[PDB]
Amino acid sequence: DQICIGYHANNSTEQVDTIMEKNVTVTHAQDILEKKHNGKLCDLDGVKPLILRDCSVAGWLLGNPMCDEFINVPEWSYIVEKANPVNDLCYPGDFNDYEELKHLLSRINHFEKIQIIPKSSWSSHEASLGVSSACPYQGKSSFFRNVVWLIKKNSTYPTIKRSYNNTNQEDLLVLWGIHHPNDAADQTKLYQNPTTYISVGTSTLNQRLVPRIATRSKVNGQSGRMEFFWTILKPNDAINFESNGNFIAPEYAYKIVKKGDSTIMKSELEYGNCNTKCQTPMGAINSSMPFHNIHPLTIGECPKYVKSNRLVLATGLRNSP
Amino acid sequence: DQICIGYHANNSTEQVDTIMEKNVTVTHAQDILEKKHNGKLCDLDGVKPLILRDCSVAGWLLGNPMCDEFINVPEWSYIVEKANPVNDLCYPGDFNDYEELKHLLSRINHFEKIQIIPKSSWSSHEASLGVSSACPYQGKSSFFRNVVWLIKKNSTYPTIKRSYNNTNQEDLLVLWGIHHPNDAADQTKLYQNPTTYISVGTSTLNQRLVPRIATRSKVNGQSGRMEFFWTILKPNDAINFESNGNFIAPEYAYKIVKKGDSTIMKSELEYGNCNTKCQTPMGAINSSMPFHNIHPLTIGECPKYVKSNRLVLATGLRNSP
Amino acid sequence: DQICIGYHANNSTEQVDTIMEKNVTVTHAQDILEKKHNGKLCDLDGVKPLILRDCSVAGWLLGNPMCDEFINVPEWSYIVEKANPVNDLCYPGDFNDYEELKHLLSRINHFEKIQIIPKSSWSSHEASLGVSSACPYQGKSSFFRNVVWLIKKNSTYPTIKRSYNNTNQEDLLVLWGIHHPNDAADQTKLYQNPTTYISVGTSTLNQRLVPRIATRSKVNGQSGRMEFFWTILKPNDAINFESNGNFIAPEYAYKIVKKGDSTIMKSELEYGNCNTKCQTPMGAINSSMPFHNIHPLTIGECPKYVKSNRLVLATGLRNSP
Amino acid sequence: GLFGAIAGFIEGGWQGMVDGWYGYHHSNEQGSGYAADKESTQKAIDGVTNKVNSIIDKMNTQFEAVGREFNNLERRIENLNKKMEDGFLDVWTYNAELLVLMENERTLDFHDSNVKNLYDKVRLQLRDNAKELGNGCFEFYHKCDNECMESVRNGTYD
Amino acid sequence: GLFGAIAGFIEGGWQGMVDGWYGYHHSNEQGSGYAADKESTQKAIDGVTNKVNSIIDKMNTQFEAVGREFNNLERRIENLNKKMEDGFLDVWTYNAELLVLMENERTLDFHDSNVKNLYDKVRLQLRDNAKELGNGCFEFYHKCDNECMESVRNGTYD
Amino acid sequence: GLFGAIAGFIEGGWQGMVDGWYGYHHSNEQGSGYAADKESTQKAIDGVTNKVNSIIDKMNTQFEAVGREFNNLERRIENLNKKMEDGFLDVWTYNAELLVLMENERTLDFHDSNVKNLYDKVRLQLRDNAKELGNGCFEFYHKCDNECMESVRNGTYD
Ligand SMILES: *[C@@H]1O[C@H](CO)[C@@H](O)[C@H](O)[C@H]1NC(C)=O
Ligand SMILES: *[C@@H]1O[C@H](CO)[C@@H](O)[C@H](O)[C@H]1NC(C)=O
Ligand SMILES: *[C@@H]1O[C@H](CO)[C@@H](O)[C@H](O)[C@H]1NC(C)=O
Ligand SMILES: *[C@@H]1O[C@H](CO)[C@@H](O)[C@H](O)[C@H]1NC(C)=O
Ligand SMILES: *[C@@H]1O[C@H](CO)[C@@H](O)[C@H](O)[C@H]1NC(C)=O
Ligand SMILES: *[C@@H]1O[C@H](CO)[C@@H](O)[C@H](O)[C@H]1NC(C)=O
Repeated sequence: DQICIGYHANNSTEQVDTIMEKNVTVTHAQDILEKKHNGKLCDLDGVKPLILRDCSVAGWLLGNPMCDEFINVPEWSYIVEKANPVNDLCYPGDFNDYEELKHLLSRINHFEKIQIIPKSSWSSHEASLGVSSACPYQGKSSFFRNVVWLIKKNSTYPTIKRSYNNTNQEDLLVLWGIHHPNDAADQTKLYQNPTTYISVGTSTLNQRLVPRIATRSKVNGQSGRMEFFWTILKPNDAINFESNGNFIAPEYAYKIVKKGDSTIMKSELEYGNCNTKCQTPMGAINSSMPFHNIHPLTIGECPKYVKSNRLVLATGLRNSP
Repeated sequence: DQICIGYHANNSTEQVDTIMEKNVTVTHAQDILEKKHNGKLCDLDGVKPLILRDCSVAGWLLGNPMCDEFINVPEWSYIVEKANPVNDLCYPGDFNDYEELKHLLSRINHFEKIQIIPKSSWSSHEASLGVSSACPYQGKSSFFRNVVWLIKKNSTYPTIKRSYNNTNQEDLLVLWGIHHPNDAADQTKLYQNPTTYISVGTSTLNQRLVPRIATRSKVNGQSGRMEFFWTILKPNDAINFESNGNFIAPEYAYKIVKKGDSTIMKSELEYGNCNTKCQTPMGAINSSMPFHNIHPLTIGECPKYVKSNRLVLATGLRNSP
Repeated sequence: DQICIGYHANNSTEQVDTIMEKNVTVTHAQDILEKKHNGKLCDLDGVKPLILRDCSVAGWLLGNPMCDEFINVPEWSYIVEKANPVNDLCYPGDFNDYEELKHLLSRINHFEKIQIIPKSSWSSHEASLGVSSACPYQGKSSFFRNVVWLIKKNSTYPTIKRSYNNTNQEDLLVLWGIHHPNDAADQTKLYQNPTTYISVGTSTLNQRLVPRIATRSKVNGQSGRMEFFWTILKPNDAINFESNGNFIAPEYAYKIVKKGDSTIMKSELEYGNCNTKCQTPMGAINSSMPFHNIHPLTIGECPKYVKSNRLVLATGLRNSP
Repeated sequence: GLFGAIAGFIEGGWQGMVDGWYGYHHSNEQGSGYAADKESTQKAIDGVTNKVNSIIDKMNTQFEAVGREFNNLERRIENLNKKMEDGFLDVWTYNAELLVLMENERTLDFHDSNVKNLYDKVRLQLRDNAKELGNGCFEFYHKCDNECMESVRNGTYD
Repeated sequence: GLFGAIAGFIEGGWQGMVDGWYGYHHSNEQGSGYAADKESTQKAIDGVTNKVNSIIDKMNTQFEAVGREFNNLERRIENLNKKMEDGFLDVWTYNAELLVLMENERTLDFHDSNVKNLYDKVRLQLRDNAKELGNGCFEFYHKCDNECMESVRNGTYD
Repeated sequence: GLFGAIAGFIEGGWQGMVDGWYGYHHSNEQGSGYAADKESTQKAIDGVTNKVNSIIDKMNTQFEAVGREFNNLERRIENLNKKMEDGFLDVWTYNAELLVLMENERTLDFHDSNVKNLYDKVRLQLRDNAKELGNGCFEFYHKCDNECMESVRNGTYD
């Protein structure tokens, strides 16, 4: 008669690693690393992303005519932009403090676009001839829909003195610009006056822009340049413009309705028609794992990201052959 | 007859945590986390902090008349400034490279203020009419005590050519400024001349400032703006000013006597009349613990900061009920 | 008759540390920290470093006449520059976006210098009188060999309109500059015209430089200043210059042949005539250790750097006296 | 393993014990079979479950990467930003792989320890009443029926 | 615990032994009482003291946060600065909480180990001279007076 | 040590055993000498070698410092850059010194464990055939020649 002490074996083929030994077969184990995604861009808690496609954040905000899809956009959860969007800045130039603006966007979920200076408002200047072949719409020479390229009226450019004060409760994103012509003659043809300025002022802003005239390489069949500036106009504050030429005037300005968690993510993927609680630039994650190895940049309720190929905890014991 | 092996129990109620088990009662333990502060701002090794109260680093250095308390300050251990000090920049404007200057201050314990260009020195210009209602002292319109608002003398502003060379052994903080008026008429009234400049030069500096004239929002009943610049004047080096209007001239400049560990900390607390060896923005620390969880930003001989609520090491053994 | 269980002792004097006990003598141990270097700067995989000695990255690229050793340099593995090189910027001034350029250099192993605008090309201007006593070569007043100090020809400075388009496949580093005189008279003497400009343009660049005239401290017997600018000219793109005085024109521009891992390291050491697979600013490393404590900044196949004085693993067991 | 029981003096596990992690095998005139030891199995389940929970929870405060953009003349800070984000992700990957490696080793040794403690408990009761065979088994001196057998498993033998 | 002594085969500690961490209880015709084992207690004190010192010292090279200010148009680097400082403080909070968790477990097991080693030392001396009771106690075959009792504690019995 | 063998009940190591890490000493009428136990020595060699390799490999993903330069008016970011690089080097110095400290302790305990397991294996075979002396040695009851001696080392005694 015999009694023995012993322990569980089973048919388990699961392996775990230890410092001393690798590939130890255990009766039971727990994988804690999520390795799968769906490969799609999805809604985040039901709320659709703003997917730009070919348009850039610049192309969208300024109102590139090819970015008509985004004239009026609903609340977004997060933004998606390609590595190199074709529809950016159709008339060549620069966007001043662009990265700081993209950064402001990561803390904004909803814009509401409102008219601040109507196109019909310009009396002493021509507002409808400020177009270019660099920004074409339906075959015809057009321009950034949210700013106005102002030109001389019957060979005269009177000094502009315009003021807007933001009644709105919200904060206001005001965009404007300046045209840099390539020679002294184009200056005359567009604006009449030879040495010009644009002065912008708020309670905090104290700006004076002066056009830089120089011949340069034809980017998109164009040697002229546009330089776009922006500000955040606080409530109960006024923005004061003053210019005698080269002024790209604000028509529309954005109200910032909502401040919420958001990011601009870089992806070549299109909309997937899915919903998720965790989104990466490569696809969505649906798991209860503590870890994932999909991509560093996520949004939502996500597992922690590690660079591992495998994280498996032993729970049971050394399995016998 | 019987002999037994056994171990210590006691009345200890101290608990420690392990990976496998939580709240294990042990006969002896060692708490290594300091959880208490006194809630006061105190001296650091006997040496009092520079506590600004309502004044800002800008308000202090430029000499806002409401910051008279800080005309002459002794050696400080560290500096204390509120989140939003009321007494900053009474005449509205900007302080150029302000953050880089605050950064320089964290490595400075003592300033000695010396006159570089006397108020009595100005011959061709008026030095006593450069005041404003935005900076009031004892009911009367005053101005930043360390710079001089220079005006035309009997309707004439002659070009200024001033030089200072620093004999002092020490390094010298030189402050100056430029006035930005809001219209062409105010330019004439203050300075006579219409298009002006301020050029500043040292061995390393090569500056030319030009006033930006524009109408803007009345900040503190004022539409004009002041823009303040600074430099560090090395020993045996000269600073050369040249201006024909809009010049806010240095009267006093700071000698940097001492370079030592310091910080500018953000606190709404006032002086506590205590001494300490470790100071946080929330209060002082007095312990021999290796760790504390009070606040990240300390000065002195401090325990390491962790985000823990509890760090307790077992020393004795599992206590029996 | 007796049988015993027992274990190895030996004459080993090697000690290891544990959490509980320090200086435990073990029969066998493995040191994993490399503590030695050779104290020399060496070649990296046969490939010699660019060792500047007294010259700076600025002095080298602009062509300081004392940096003739580096008129034509072969492919380098890494660059060596002293803390404070004497031969930098012989005519005093500034190098615009200098740190960003040094940063670009860490990803470049080979430059090939090519002429873009010949000295013989200047018709309406004097090209051979633009020298200074601040930059002496063989006793005579010389100048930065890669740029041209252009002066008026028989009391006339005609507007310059020059274009270069980069046929080359490679990317091109174009250097230029602007002279800042100290008075109105020197402006006339050098350039005739009183108010001047330099405008530079590429497909991305839109620059207009204006000379800042002010009297300042004589750095290297000189009150005038040079301010040097640079750009990276893409292939199939043209750079367009336009100036009527104060222009320091490109003669030579660098082709970037090779992009490879590199660094600029700070060292007071000279060439050592050795080869290595791992280089530090203090000397070369030759070991199979996983760790070293030599210096943080290495290049090549290097062990990981730690701040330790000692890393020794026990392999054998507790050695008995 | 450190405690010498699992794949040590007890050569292999038991396919026929599905009841728990550790237990007994008995063999006598009436028959043979397996009984899980419920106490030590349940202690083992709690221990391993608390560990896994502690591991997960201590790991929920990792670095979260944020998208940040820089223009063409901000290469230095774009690079600083990159080396910082990669720097933290390497630290946390290391922390996680090492914690798993170390705790796996402690989990296997915990099971070994449990088996050895159970074996020693039985050894202390049997005393001179049984031959310690050397392989996990004890051979009784007198006949030991099912309730004699139940007695050892219970902690009531003598 | 791993070594099976503390709250294992020795069910509970002794309120009546204030003398040290581990020791003996004896019971005979002359009386009964507790004697601390000085050697193993002192070894335990050194071990635990060195550990605590090693723990403190290895932790004295943590990240120190520095106040840094940025204007309204330096949001990206203010954020970089924030995520960096928070990043290091999370790493060090993790390092400290985990080191404490792991070493607490090793300290409790060290005491268990010490008790088991002391018990085994006594077991090896008593041999067949005493009945191993199963609960930490040994019952002598012949009468064992105080100096017989002192003999076991000394390491001189036979 | 935790397992009580090395510098515990076996007072010291053996200068005369150069053959392996653990083994036997025998003494009888024919003579005396040392024989390494090849199995447990080789297991120990594998274990310690894999550990050292795991340690090295887990450490090969450390932070690499990069040279970065800043002008006189970029003091804040030069300082950020400095505290970041120093920050990671402190984390990795800590990681490396602590990993070495902890694993050294586990290596010494592994050898202790191996010695104790080998001792217990021999104890289980000898049974009542030999007096357990208390010091690592067993004293036989009947005479035990070289092939009797070879038998214990082999695992074939009885
Ligand atoms: C362990 O197993 C994995 C996959 O089963 C295999 O790729 C790996 O090479 C093995 N490792 C070792 C050290 O044998
Ligand atoms: C630059 O030169 C190349 C070669 O002549 C030419 O093909 C290209 O169109 C030119 N581009 C510009 C902007 O001049
Ligand atoms: C342990 O005790 C603490 C305070 O005594 C209590 O808050 C906590 O809930 C307990 N934890 C567990 C897991 O029981
Ligand atoms: C801006 O407009 C609001 C509403 O008219 C007014 O109350 C406020 O005083 C104005 N402020 C300025 C600076 O014009
Ligand atoms: C251990 O030995 C080293 C060098 O042999 C010595 O410097 C150190 O003081 C010793 N440490 C202790 C704690 O005794
Ligand atoms: C500055 O003044 C000192 C003292 O007069 C003099 O020695 C030095 O040469 C001067 N340097 C300049 C640049 O004026």
